[PDB]
Amino acid sequence: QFGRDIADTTDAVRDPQTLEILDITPCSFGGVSVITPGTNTSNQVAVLYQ
Amino acid sequence: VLYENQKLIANQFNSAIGKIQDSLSSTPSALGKLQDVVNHNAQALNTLV
Repeated sequence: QFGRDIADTTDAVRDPQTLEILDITPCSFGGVSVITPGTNTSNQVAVLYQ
Repeated sequence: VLYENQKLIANQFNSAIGKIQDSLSSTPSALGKLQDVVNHNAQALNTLV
């Protein structure tokens, strides 16, 4: 009915309606860091997605 | 004792370079530290998984 990997997580599932096989991949995730200079100089910032 | 047998010591150095290039990957246990530090973190991360 389904399958796992070395991570012991369900990364492959089979829908019981049809005979196809559907992969399982998580959507976008990760931390965020803000690039900025010293606050005494300027307030301009940059956004970095990890 | 270098300018008098420069050709001999040059040939010896080239032979040493060739034999260390041949024996760098002669055994799988030569690069033990890099493989160990790869495994000790990869297996720990996977065990945390």
